Order: sequence, then structure tokens, then C-alpha cells
Amino acid sequence: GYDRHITIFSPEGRLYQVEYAFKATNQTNINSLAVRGKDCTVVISQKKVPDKLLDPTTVSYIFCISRTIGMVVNGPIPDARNAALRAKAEAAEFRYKYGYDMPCDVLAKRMANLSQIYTQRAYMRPLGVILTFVSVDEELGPSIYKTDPAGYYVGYKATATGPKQQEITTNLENHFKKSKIDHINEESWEKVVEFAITHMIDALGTEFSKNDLEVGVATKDKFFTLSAENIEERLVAIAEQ
Amino acid sequence: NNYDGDTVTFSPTGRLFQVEYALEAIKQGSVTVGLRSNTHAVLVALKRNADELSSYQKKIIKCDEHMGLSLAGLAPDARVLSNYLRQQCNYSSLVFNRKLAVERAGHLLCDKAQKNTQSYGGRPYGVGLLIIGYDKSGAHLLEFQPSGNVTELYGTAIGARSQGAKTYLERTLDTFIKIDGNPDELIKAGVEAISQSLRDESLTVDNLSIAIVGKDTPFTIYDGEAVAKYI
Amino acid sequence: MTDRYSFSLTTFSPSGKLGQIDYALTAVKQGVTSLGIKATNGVVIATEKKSSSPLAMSETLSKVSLLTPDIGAVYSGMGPDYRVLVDKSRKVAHTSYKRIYGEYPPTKLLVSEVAKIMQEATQSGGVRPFGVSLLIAGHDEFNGFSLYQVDPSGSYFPWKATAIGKGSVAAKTFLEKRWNDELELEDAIHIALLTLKESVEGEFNGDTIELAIIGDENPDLLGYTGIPTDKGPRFRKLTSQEINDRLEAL
Amino acid sequence: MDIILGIRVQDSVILASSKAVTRGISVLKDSDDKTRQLSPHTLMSFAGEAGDTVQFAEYIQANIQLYSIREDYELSPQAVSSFVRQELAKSIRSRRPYQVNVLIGGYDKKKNKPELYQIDYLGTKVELPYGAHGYSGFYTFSLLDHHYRPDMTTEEGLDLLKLCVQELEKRMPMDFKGVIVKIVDKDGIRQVDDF
Amino acid sequence: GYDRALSIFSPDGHIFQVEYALEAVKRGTCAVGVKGKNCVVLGCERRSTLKLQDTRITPSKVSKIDSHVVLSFSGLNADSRILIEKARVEAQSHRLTLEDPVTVEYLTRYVAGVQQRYTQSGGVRPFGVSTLIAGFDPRDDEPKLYQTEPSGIYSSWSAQTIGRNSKTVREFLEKNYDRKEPPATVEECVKLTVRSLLEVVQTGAKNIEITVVKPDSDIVALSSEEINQYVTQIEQEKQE
Amino acid sequence: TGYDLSNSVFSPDGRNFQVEYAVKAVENGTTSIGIKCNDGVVFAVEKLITSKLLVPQKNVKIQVVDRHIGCVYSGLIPDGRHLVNRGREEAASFKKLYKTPIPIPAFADRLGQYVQAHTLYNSVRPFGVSTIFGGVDKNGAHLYMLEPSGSYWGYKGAATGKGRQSAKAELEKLVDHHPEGLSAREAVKQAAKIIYLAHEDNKEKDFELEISWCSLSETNGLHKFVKGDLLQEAIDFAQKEIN
Amino acid sequence: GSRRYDSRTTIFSPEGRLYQVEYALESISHAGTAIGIMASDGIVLAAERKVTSTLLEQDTSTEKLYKLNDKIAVAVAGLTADAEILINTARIHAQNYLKTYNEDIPVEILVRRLSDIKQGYTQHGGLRPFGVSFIYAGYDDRYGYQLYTSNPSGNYTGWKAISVGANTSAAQTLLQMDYKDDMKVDDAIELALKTLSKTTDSSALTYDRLEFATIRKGANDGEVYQKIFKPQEIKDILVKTGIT
Amino acid sequence: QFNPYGDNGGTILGIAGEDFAVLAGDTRNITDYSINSRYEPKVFDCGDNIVMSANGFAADGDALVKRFKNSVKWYHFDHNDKKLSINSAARNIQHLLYGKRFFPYYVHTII
Amino acid sequence: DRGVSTFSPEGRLFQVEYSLEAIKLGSTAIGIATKEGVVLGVEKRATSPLLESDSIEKIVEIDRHIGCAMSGLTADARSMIEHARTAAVTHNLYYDEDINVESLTQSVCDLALRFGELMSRPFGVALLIAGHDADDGYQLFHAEPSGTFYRYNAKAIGSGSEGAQAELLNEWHSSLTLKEAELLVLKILKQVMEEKLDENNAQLSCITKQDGFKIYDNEKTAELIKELKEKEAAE
Ligand SMILES: [Cl-]
Ligand SMILES: [Mg+2]
Repeated sequence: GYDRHITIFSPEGRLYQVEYAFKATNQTNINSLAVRGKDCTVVISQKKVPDKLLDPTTVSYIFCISRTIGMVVNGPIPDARNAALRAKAEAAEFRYKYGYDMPCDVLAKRMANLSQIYTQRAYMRPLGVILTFVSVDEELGPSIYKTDPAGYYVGYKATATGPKQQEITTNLENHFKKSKIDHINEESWEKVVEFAITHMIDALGTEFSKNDLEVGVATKDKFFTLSAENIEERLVAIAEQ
Repeated sequence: NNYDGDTVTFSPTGRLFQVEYALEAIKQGSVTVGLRSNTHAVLVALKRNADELSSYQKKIIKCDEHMGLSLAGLAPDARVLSNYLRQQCNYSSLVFNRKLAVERAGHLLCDKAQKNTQSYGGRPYGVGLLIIGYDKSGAHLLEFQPSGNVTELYGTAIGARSQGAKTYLERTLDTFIKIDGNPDELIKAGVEAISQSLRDESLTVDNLSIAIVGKDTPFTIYDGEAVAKYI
Repeated sequence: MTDRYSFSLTTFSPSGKLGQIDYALTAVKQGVTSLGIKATNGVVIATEKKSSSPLAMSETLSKVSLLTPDIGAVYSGMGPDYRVLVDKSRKVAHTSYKRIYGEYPPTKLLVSEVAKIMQEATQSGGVRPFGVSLLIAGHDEFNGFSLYQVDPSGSYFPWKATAIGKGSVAAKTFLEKRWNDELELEDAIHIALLTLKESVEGEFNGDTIELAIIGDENPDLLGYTGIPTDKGPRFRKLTSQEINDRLEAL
Repeated sequence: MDIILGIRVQDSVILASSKAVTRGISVLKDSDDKTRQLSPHTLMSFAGEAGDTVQFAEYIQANIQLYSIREDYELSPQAVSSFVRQELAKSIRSRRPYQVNVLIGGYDKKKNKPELYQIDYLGTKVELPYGAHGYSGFYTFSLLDHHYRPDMTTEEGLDLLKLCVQELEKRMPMDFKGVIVKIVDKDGIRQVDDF
Repeated sequence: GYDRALSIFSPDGHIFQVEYALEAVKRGTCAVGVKGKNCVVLGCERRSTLKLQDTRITPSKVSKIDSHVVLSFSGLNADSRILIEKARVEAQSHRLTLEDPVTVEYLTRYVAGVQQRYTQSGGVRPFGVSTLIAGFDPRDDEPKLYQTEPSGIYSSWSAQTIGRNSKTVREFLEKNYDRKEPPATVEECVKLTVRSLLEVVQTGAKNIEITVVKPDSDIVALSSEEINQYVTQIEQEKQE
Repeated sequence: TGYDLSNSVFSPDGRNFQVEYAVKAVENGTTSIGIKCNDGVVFAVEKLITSKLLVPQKNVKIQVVDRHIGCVYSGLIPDGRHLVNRGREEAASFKKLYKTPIPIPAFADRLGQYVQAHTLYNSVRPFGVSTIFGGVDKNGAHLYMLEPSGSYWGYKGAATGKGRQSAKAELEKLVDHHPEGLSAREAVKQAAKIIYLAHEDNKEKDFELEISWCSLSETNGLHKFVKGDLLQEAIDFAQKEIN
Repeated sequence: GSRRYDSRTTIFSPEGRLYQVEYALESISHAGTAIGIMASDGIVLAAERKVTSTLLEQDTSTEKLYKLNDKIAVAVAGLTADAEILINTARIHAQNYLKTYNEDIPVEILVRRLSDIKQGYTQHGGLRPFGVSFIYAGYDDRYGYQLYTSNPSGNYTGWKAISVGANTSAAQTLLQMDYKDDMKVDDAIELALKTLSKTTDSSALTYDRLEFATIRKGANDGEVYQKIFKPQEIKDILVKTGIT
Repeated sequence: QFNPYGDNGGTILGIAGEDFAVLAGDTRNITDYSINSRYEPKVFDCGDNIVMSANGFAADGDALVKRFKNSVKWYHFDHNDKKLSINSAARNIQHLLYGKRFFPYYVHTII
Repeated sequence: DRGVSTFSPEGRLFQVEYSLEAIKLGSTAIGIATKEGVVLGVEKRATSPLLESDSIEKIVEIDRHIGCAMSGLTADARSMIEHARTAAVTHNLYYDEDINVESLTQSVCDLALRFGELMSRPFGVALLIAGHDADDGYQLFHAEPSGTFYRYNAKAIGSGSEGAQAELLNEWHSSLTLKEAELLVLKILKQVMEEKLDENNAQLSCITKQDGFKIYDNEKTAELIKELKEKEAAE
């Protein structure tokens, strides 16, 4: 079965290399989560630093793609950085060609089209990553758009990705059943970050220190990541609740 | 076994079999020896004939006035690599008015061989080379292998039964290293070294090949009646 | 590096089948049901918006796409393959037609171009076939209303009405019973909604159903006034509300 | 090069072409045949830039001969003329164009009619009862406008040609060393040996 | 571009793709060439599982390369068109630059060279075609007949046959052709050519084609009636 | 199966076995290390003395990139050279366009993306080296380690080769016993010790030590080799500690 | 590298055959039968559609018969998609010839070039052959009315009457039996349909499962007309020969 | 506009005896009315008992001599240290010069 | 399958070794080098009596001072000869002199290993290149598809070669006259040939400094064959 080694159809109409690329997605054993506020979009991901010899500051799976767009990756870091560099280049070229900042959903589509090609063309393998793009779009407002190795993409009210993704997903589903709305009805991003961390704690059943987490925030006209000290402030605020 | 189909494949233990098979062609090749003092560097090569009617395959090729090599394995591959080396020595002269450092010659051969070990459709070079040269930092001897690995030595030997000559040189180190300002004595030590690798045969006039380069001696080749002096 | 796969990945087996086209069709079989019905004064194309998670926003995923102002497409099979085909189909309508003749291509010819792209993925070096079947509904001045199906092989056929994917065999039977040559557009929409309810299992409403028409011109959708011979697109995606309106009187 | 004429009569096409080849102040040759047989019932005369003329003629000849062998069939004069026009029309927008003017005289065996085509270096084709290239036309066109009749015999056409050559020998500045005359009819191509 | 080495050596030193190309030639309809004292005759079998043919328009098996040289073949028909086209182009190019038509040896050597080239070029298979090439050199009356094959080896023949059951007709020609005295006339040479085909063919009905080539571009196709006369006369003599 | 015969093929568990086999070639190589210090980095490597005939000091393995970056690697030596040649092209290009010498994190991704690119196609083989590299830029000192998969991170200390585990353990002690920092001259000595300690895993042949370093104070931010008095001083420190 | 996955589409079998050509012909043998019959005063093209569904739009459809130029048409047996690629090539090639020579392309020349393109796919490039067999029906002023067939090997031959696709063995014997040289177009029409009627894998022949075309001299004096029959016209010709 | 040529002056002279030959040239190098060098040799021993001078535009002359010296070097490599005859050197230099027929070496050459 | 440029575990290129087998199947070719000239002889081996044997061209001129005989897949030799002629003529154009025989041979041998995934396979033919030059006198070279060439005093290649080579080992001495060498080639050919040697199924040639490379007519070889039988009958 050489139909299992390259991206051609199997007799049941399946692409095993694409399916096996989805399995590489969880190789890092990290879970990510994204939600939308009124003004903002927050993305949180677990930060696991096993080796003591590592420089913890260099260990990251969140990327600043453009001034406005941020991206968290679920998958091995080489493929992750490969996708990050490409997305940065694509976002820059878009601005140069068309005279405005590339929207989150359009970058998502473009990267999804790129992933689709690897599923159809044989010489290119799929990247073993899932890319969650976040921004506050100037037309669409707070935005989450996610890409996978199949070349599939869609916008989300909120989303999660990783080994224990389903727990987090249903946790969020249940909140939006109750809340009755499309987003976190909150003024400040600080409290939306607090929501994100809180519901991650419930769904995973685990506690986090400042160095166990990684947080990206998108507001109007900038996406930025939080330092450990900014996260510690956030954890403290949750504990005093 | 299942992983020796081409050079682009690693074995499960991390080996490159096509490179190792290329290395094997060197082992079947006729023996050749390299050694050097502080003033001169010598190549001695045992040449191989097809039969009694045939000539003896040349093993030594001149690269520049101050550099040259001996070969063991696929001869056309040595011709390719020696030609590349001639060009590199030449580029250094024409552009920089600079004799090519023997060490840089090593690096350039290493990088040329390596590209054939990482790409599909190609093949590793099937020859090993011994490069001697006298440059701005004295006498030098280099051992090239088609894996890409190049090594600087006081002396060595490659080819079939090269182990005899290599142990002799390993013993004789402290003596031959100080044969300074005497060409004929360093050559004798080289001929004696190659003799440890002979079996059911000894050195004849059209069988033996010597080359020397050093302080005030351009790289030159001795064959025929000009080697009788050393048998 | 470089694409060293310059040879065909689809080849004839001893029996004469082209395996990858057959397997592509099998991928289409697994896909969600979609259909099209051709009325006298319009065409309807419809499908189910089968969401992946309720946290997804299924409005951001458009299964029915505008190709030209008078041509729309829907599919069954692999979504990402469909997405790039729509991208390529839009561009080819311009490069190989509009930029030459100053007008949009007629349905059959655009369909013809899409089929060409799909045929080439069945023979060119180093690619697999597209894993989709398309239904393309459209209008043009000299041919009127039309509906075409395009398969992974690159073959296309004109249809009065048909369905593709999951429950196509059943849906095609239900359409044979109901279709006649005197159908008005509203009647075809009604039949489309009935035919589709058969194949949908979960919720059946304006948020789970995607449905567009090729009908009358829409000056209100043109974007400008002042050129009376320009009357606007015949392609219109029915709103979530518009669909629910017709399910009360189902 | 310089003088090439063509007259189409009732049953044949007659081509007349000057024999001189001049370079500088020297007539290098006075017996030059400025013509190539493309097929058994099609002849092409040529005039223009040195080198280009023969190079172009022989190139066309090779192509028409190749066609003849491939299909075992002779192209009509109309078809050959169209092929030749297209090559010149290509050439005029090349890096270095063929600066060659031609006349194609042929007998179409399907129609049983003679045909004369005048094509200049730009690729301008016209079918004519009589034609000429270069300065020759400035005398011969008006002369033929007067004397020519559509139903003339080959023999009458040759006399009409003598008139043309006589006038050119009287009023043209250069000595073109007479002409070689060739007739194209239902029986193919032949050369008038004394003119 | 498609690069694959399809024609390659096997452990026994054989190039199977060249040898399998020969199997395709063996399956082809028979072709024979015989050179007389003053002519060369090309004869070709046409397989008779095909009625409702239109012979006006169906490709004839003997092809004119130039007006003085002809080429026939056995093997894949579509392949033969490619060789025939190239040869025709080369024939015109030779006339253009040398100002002289090709010799039969030259034209043969060219076609043989094309065939050889397809046996050691990446991405292509060998031609499944062997050719008989016949004619007269310009301003020469000595007849010429050459054979080519997929490998690219070529040589001259007093008479030769290729294709299916060629061994049978080669056997015939070998005992019926005297080197010392070749078929003195056209009549004689055509007869020997038909006789050899009749060892293999069937009836000499819509089954045998004959083409005669004389010096100075004198090449004509014989038709049913005149061939039938040869078939008729040969059989009535044979009843002894 | 056969998932491990071609590079860039995902196995059903989601792995690229060819990259994993390249790691085996790395693990087979000699030990090399890197230690990040207060204002710099130190690199060291074990050079096996195959024979008396190897000219001492004359088969240099640590490589400089630009003027401020040091690279050392364990595994297939020519593969490491190919990677450094590429690094040199990348640094030259960056310098040419942006004027400033290439930042170390920027340089790390350039190698990372290039190595990762050799896991994307079956027409290339993955790199048979793990590379320890780093230097000093406008933001301070950086040490990186990069693997055949293209994966890399920043390190306080790093090791690879046959003695990787012995050296890792020894590096963890330094990190634990010096939270405030380790000085450049200190790190040169420790580096020597750790190589001598990691030589237990490779001990038929005796070896030649080779150290290099970039320090803002001690080398002006440039990459220099350690030889003469300072090398022997560090060799002696190591000799002491094994007895 | 990639050599692993190469099918080697352009090699010989040990018997000296082209696998991919053989298997393409096997593909073609399951396609709707197409028949061409040539008369003294015209040509008939008749072909059977692959089992139609009642909901297929029958009049706006073309699956079997295609117009190459005003004087030449083809009947297709095999993959439709493959055939359209070759048809556009043939349509362009006809226009190049007209542009070059100011004369409509001779039927054989067009046929040879399409056949040459097919041949190329069997000898070089490592791609699969086109799974298509054509019947060419056309007129030119050299040979008059002509029929040709080409197949994936790139081999072409001329015919008085011929079939391609399914049941050619049966169809060829029936044509061989009832064809005479002095035949007229209307007799040829009748033969074409009666042959399909007996060879079809259906219950009986109906208008909706047929495509039909003629090339007569039926217009105004010494000039040629192509008639691609509409559904209603086939329905009538089916009654007018007594098959329905 | 940029003029790629210059004139560096000087003059050269070659005479042949029965068993010898001389090639002489002055050592002055100039541009316009200035002296660049009073000693800049332009007659060179090229090996194999061939002497050569390429007088006119010095940059072109140095390039040509450099190329011919290189031609001798490779003649030895490729033809078993064979001696390059003066007649063979002459023909080799013809191809060196004519290879730049449409952008010439601005020199009068003597060997 | 497995790549064209692959090494065996013994350290040899499969494709080059397999081409050597094809060469063993070829017809016999013999060369002998003397101080008076070099002789080249071949077995024509017509595959049928109807084939006109003088059309079998297996000895070939490269330049006036260099000749060549072949054995193996002889169609593969065309382009090697074409290259050789171009190289020899080109050398004369660049240097106004005759190309050295060794240099010519080296140039041909460079083509040999330019194959892979350039041409698709090695050549399936070996060549005996014979000639004269001022520096090294009369020379004979055996050029293989491995890219290796050996100088020989005498050499045989093709099917009859191991038997013929052993015979040449005895018979060659440094003072052979040209005539003696001509007879030796004829003698050894008649020994190893299947069919009976005559002027039609074998061919002779030589290259002398004075007259250059000459293929012998069938009349001239016929007399040498007749002379050979008489010298063997007489002891
Ligand atoms: Cl895109
Ligand atoms: Mg792929």
C-alpha cells in the first residue's frame, strides 16, 4: 500500500498521510484555547518546559504574524515555525500589494489553500500542525479562524485544540448555552483572559503557575503576548475570587 | 539491506550504505602511501596492470606547482575531483594571486563529495585521495574519503592491505617526521612503508610511482628508470 | 528538492478502470448530499451545512459559491478541494473569457473550463484527482437557465434535476416523481426542501440548510444605478429567514 | 537583383527576371537565375537584399517539397502563395526580417487556370493579371494597362513581355543584362532559351 | 521532465526494452525487400482480418522519404510515422545544405541513429519498428537496400525480410536468391518478391502490396490487377 | 508497512522515521557541548585521536559564522559543514541587506527553516547532525541546539553525541549551583571538565580537547578559539577533577 | 526517491506490447457503441449513450458526437473528458491550417496529427495515454467522403464502415454482411440504426439513448452540410425505419 | 558615455635570428600626457620557451597574457606535459582573440 | 527497481558491470602494436548469408593518424566515434597540430560515466583505439564503458577474447614486423571464430606514421590469408 505513503486516494476515498499529520498535531502534548470578548480576542496555550537546561523564554508556540494577527500552533515546532514564517511573509506581501492589513480570515484561507496543495501534490508532505489565527478585524470584529492539515478552515465563536480538546470544547459549549450569546460579555481583555484561564482550569482539572501558561491577546490595532509577570497578575486576580 | 537502494536513505541504525559501498571500492584499489617531514611531503603508489601486455594504471595526479594527490578506487572519479581541485588552485591564483592552502583544498573536496551523499539521483564518489602540498605553513598531507571526511596527517596509506604501511608509519613516526632537507631519505622511508603492504610481489621499475613536493621542490612525478634509484 | 514526480499517479489497471478516479468518486459518495432543480424561470441548488462543532460559525463556511453574477456552484466530497476549484473557476472566467470578450462566460463553457482543470489532475504528473463532484447552476442570454454536474474524471452532464453524495440514489428517485417541465421557481424550491429533508438527520432549518437560486435579475444587488442595460446578478443566496419562511408552509 | 515581372495570360503565367548581379561598381555575373521551382506547377521569382533572397527562396522551396512528399500531392498556387505570405508577415516583425519581394506564378490543375501572386517583403499579397517588383512597375504597369488583354495566348504574352523589356532597356538607368523568361502552364515549367 | 532510464542493462548484459521492441516487430505484418540487377522491389503483407477497409485513404505501408528513396517497416504503425517524418525532414535539409539528395546509406544511417538514441535517452522507450530502406543514390544506377532495427544497428542486404513469419520467407530467399545472378529485370525481381510472400500470406488478393523503385526517382505502386497476374502465374507454374 | 524507507512520510503514529534514524547517526558521534555564561557562550568538543598520525591541533572542528557566532556539531561531519556553509550565506545576506550583523535568534531560525526543509521531501535526506551554536548580539548572549528534525530551542547549557547524558547531568549541576551566573573564564574550565567527564562513554581512544568562546568582556563579542596558556590551564583543571 | 511510485506507463511487455495502451483499449470496450458508415453521397455517424436516466437533459447534451470544423466531425468512445482535450487540440489545429494555407484542412492531415499526439503519450513523458477512440467522419475535395478511426496507441486506419467501443466484434460482422459499395446515405442511416438495435445491451433502442449525425452534399450544389440530429429528429428516423 | 578602452602607450619589437629570437619592449606606461610608471614590464616569459607581449590597452593586454599563460598550464595537464610549439601557441592565441571579435582586446600582440 | 547509478556491495557499479557482459557477447576484435605500425582486425559475423558483409563497418577512421575497432552493441559506438572525430579535428583547429592518441582516448573515456538520472545508461561497447604520434610513437588503447582505458602491446576483445588474449601473451615480442603482426591477427581470428575465416567475414587495417590509417581491401587480406595457410602448412 504505497497509497499510505503519499497523498493519493485509498480505495475507501481517504488520504492516510493527511490523517497521520493530524496525529502529529498532538505530539507536543499541549492544549490551546481561544475566545472572543467585546473588544478583544484571547488565546491561551499550556507551556511545558521539561528540561531544566532550556532557556524558558525561547520556548513558545504563539507567534506574532502581523501587528494585528496572532497565531498559536498545535504541533511540532519545526513545522510550526515553517508555518509562522510563511504566514508572516504572506501577510506582509498582502499589505504591499493591496494597501491594507491582511484580515485574519483571509490569511487563514490562504494558509488553508497552501495546506490543500500538499494534500493533492505528491512531492510536498502536509505540515503536522493546526493553526489558530486570532485578531480584532476592522470589518468583522473579534475573530478566530483555524486551519488543519486537510486544508479545512472555519471561523469560531470560541475553540480549543490538543489532546484534551474535547473536554475544553464541551466546557465552552455549555457556557454559551447558558450565556445565550456569541462571546464573553466583558469590557477589558484582562477579564476575558481571566475567563479563558478559569474555564481551562475547570475542563482540564489542573492548576497553573505563571510559567505553566502562555497568553496572546488581540485588540484593535495590535496583537501582543503576555509576560510571566502579566500572567501572574491574572492568576492572582482569579485566586482572589 | 532494504536501505541501500540510494544515497538519500538512512538505515535504522543511522548508516548510509551507498557511501559505505563507495568506501569499499577504495579497499579493492591498489595500495598508496603518503608521508611528510617539515620540509617535504611524499606520495608513494603501487600501480596495477591488467596483464603483462598492459600499462600500469597511473595513481598520482598533479593539481598545481605546490600540490597534488594519489588515488585509490574509481579512477574517473579521481579525475573529476582532481580537475575540480586544479580549477580551485587556479581560481585562487588568477583572482587573489595566492597559492591555495592545502587545508582549504581539503574543505572544498569535502563539501563537493558531501552534496552527492544527500541528493536523489546522484551517487557518492568511489575513490579515496591522498593530497600532499607545500604552502605558506609548511608541508602537508591530507586523506580524503568519499563520505566527505578529510583528515590531516603526518603519514598514512589507503587501498588494499594499507594496514601494513599504516602501522609501519605509526611505528616510524618520530624518525621520518625529522627527515628535513633530505628528499631521498624521506622517499626511502615511504618506499619502505609501502613494502609492508606487498604480498607475493615486490616493487619493480614500471610498477612503482613516487611524487614529492617541498620547500624548494615543485610537485613532480617519478616513474620508470627514474624510480630505479629506490628499488 | 524540486517536484521529481513528473509521471502520472492515475493509470489504467488491467480491467481498464482508472483507480484514482474510482476512489475519488468513492470519496464523493461519503460526502454530504447536495442537489439542483431546474425550473422554467430559474434554477435552485441546495445542500446541508453539516457543522463540525457547535462552536463553529457555519455562516463563515460557504458550501454554495458565486462563480459569476449568473452562475453558482455547490458540491459533495472534500471541502478544501472544492474551495480551490472555486478560486480557480472564478479566475478562469476572467482570464480565459471576460478579459477577452468583455462579458461573463455562458454556463456550459465555464463548466467546460472547470472540467478541463479536473481532467488535468487525472493525467498530469505528481497529482491526485480532485475528490469532489460539482453541481453548477447558471443563466446566460442565449442558452437560458441550465444545470450541470462535474465529476472527478472531468466529465460533465446537463440535468433537469439531480443529486450527488450521501443519499443521492434516494434523492434522484424523489426528484423523478416530482419534476415536470412546467415547474415555476417557487415550486422547485419547495421540492428541493422536501428532497433534502430525506437526507438530513438532525436539525432542519435556515441555519443548517444552504440554498441559492439562479433567477430574476436583482438591481437592488447591483451596487449602482444609471446604466439601464445593467440589471444585476441572477445569483441569490437565500437568507436564513427566507428558508424558514418556506418551511412553515412545507 | 532588381527586375522581376510576371504576366498571367489565358492558359499560362510568364515570369521574366533580370540576369545581373551587381556589387559596388562591378557586375559580378550576367547569367543569374532569380527563381526557384517550388513544385512542378509553381514557380517563384525573387528580388531584394543580397543573401536574403536566395536564403528565403530555398527555405520556401524546401518546405513545399517537404509537403509534396508528406502528402504525395501538389499544393495549389493559392495555398503556396498563402504559405509564403505568412512567412514574410512573420519575418517583418522578427529581429532581422527577410528583405525579399517575390512573384509566384502557378498553374492550378483543379481549376485549370493560371495564377499570378505578387507578395512584397512586408507580406502584402495580391493576385494580379500582371505584376512587377521594384522600379520596373513604374514603367510596365501603365504599359500593360494599355496593351494587355485577358484572353491572350502564351505567344501573345511573350510579345507583350518583349515590349516591357524593350521599355526598361530604354529608360532604366542600370544595365540589368537582359532577362530569363519562364512559362508555367498545364504541362509544368519550361524556360525560353533565346530572349 | 520525465527522466527515467527505461532502457537499461540486465545482469546477463541484455537491454530488455530493446529486445521487447523486437518482439513488437515480430508481431508486425511481414515486409520483404529484394534488389534486382537494375531495381529494388519492396513487398508488404497486409493482414486480412479487416474487411470494410477503405484502401483509397488508409496509410500505405511503403512510404516515399524523398522522390528517389522509399521506406517500409514491420512493427508499431504509430511509431513508424515518427521515424518517417524525421527522415523526410532530414532528406530536405540534406538537399538544402549539401545541394544533393541523400544517399540511401546516409538516410539509413540517420534513421538508425534516431533509433539508437531512443535506446539510451531518459524518459523514452525504443521504437517498436524495424525498417527496410531502398532506392538509388543520385546519378547512380546501382540498387541499394538497407535494414534498420530498434537497437540502431543497420546493414546492407541483397534481399531481406522482417516481421511475422520472416524466418520462413528469409529461408525461402536464402535458397532462391543467387548472388552471382540477381533478378535481371523488373519482371523477374517482382516475381521472386511475390513468391516469397506467398510462402507466408494467404491468397495474393487484398493481402499483398508491391512497390517498384528504379533509378532516377522512378517509383510506382503496383495495383491489385497486376499483382493478381503474378499470383495467378506463380500458382499455375507451381502445379507440377 | 515500509513507512521508514522514504523521507517526509508520516507513519501511522505521526512520526518521520528517517529523521529519527538521522538522530541515531548523531548519537553515534563524538561529544560536543555549549555553556551559556554571564556575557557570552563557550563551546567545546571531544576529538578522538584515531592514531598517532593525526597532526595535533590541526583538524579543527568548531566553526565560526560571520565574526560573532560559533558552531559545533556531533554526527556526520560533512553534513555539519554543509549546514555552516549555508549559515554563512544566510548571515552574509542578512548583513548585506540590514547592515547590522545577524542576531542569534534570527540566525537560529535560518538554520532551523533550512534543516526543517530537508524533512519535507523524499528527494533529500535529513541532516545527520545536532548542532550547538550561539554568540553575542545587541540583546546579550544566546546558546541554541538544533536537531535533524529542524527543532531548536535556547539553552542555559546543551550537549549532544555519545556522552550527551553524562554531560547533561554535569550541566544540570552547574545550572543548579550557579543561579546568579557563571563567568566566561569559569565556563571555559567547566567545559573542559565536562568533556573529560563525558569521555568515559568513548574511552578506547584517548582524545584532544578543543574549546572556543564569545564573551562581551573577554573577547570583545567576537568568536575566538582558546589556545596556549588558557587552554592548558583549563586542561589541568579537568585533569584534577577526574582524579 | 520518487522512482518507487513510478508506474512506467511507456514501457514494453516481454511480448512487445504497451500495457497502458492495451488497458486503455480494454476501458474503451465498455463504452457506448459508436458506428460510422460511408456512402457514395454522404456519411452517417451513429452512437449509443451510456445508460441514460430519465432526468437527464437530452437536447442540451453532447457526449458522443463532436464538430471539429464545418467539414469534419468525430464520434467518441471512451473517457469524455479525455476526448474534449483532444478535440480542442484538433479544432485549433484545423484553424492553424486554414490560417496558413487559406484552405480547409484535408481530413487525413487532421487525423494524423491527433494520432501523432496520442503516439507521443505512449513513447515519452511518463504519463497515461488518452483513453479514447475516435471515428472521424469528414469531407475534402481530394478524397471526398472519408471515415477514419484512431485509438490510444496513435494508430489510425481508413474505413467504409466501422464501429468502436462496446460489441465491435458483433457490430463489425453485421456491417460486413449488409454493406455494399454503391449504397446511399438513407440506406446507410438504416444500416447504422439496425446494427445498434441488434448489438445494444439494452431492451430496445429509443430516441433518448442515441446521438446521430450525417455529412451529406445535401445543401445547394457542390457544398457540404453537417446535420447533428435533434432528439425529435432521431425519434422520427427511428419510426421511419420501423424500429419503434 | 562610458568608454571601456584606453591607450597605455609604449612600443614593442621582435626579431628572429637563425637559432634565437628576441622580444623587446619599453617599460613606460602612460595615459594621455601623464606617466603612470617608468618601469612596468609588458614582455613576459610564458613558459615552453615562448615570450609574449600584448601592447595597447594594458588591461586587455594583461588579461590576454594571463589567459595564454593559463592555456599553457592546461595544455600540459591535458596532453601529458607536452611542449607547446610556437606555431600551436600562435593558433591558440588566434582563438583567444577572435573569441572577442565583437568586443576586442585592444592590443597588438607579438610572440 | 533500483537506481542506474547504484553501487554493489563489492564496490562496483551494477550498470557498468552488466555492460561488460554485453561486450563479451560481441564479435571478436584484435589489435597488435609494433615499432612498424599498429594492426587492427575484427570478426564481421554476418547474421545471415543474404547480408552484404562489406556494409559491416566495425573498423573506423577517427583521424589520419588514429583508427578504431569495436566490439559489443556497435550502434552505441556511433556517437563515441562522432565525439572522437570532433575532438581530433577541433584539437587541430585550436592548436595547428595532431591530437595525441592518449588525449583522444581520454576524451572518449570522459563520455563513459556521464550517465544516470546526461544519457540513461552506460555504453554497451568496448573500443580498441590505435594510432601514432611524435611523442609516444605507435600506441594501442582499450577503452571500456567504465571510463577506464589501458595501453596494450596487444589486446583482444569480444567473445573470443580470453582464448585470443592468452595466445597474444605468447606470440607478442618487441621486434614484431608489421607483416608478422598482420598474420598473427589473422591466425588468432581464425582460431576463435565460429565460421571459417576468409576475406569476407574478417577485416584488417593498420595505421603507419607514413601512410596513416588504412582499411585493407578484400583483395589484400585474401593474399595475407593465403600466405598464412602456406606458412602453417610448412612445419
Ligand atoms: Cl491561495
Ligand atoms: Mg503530498
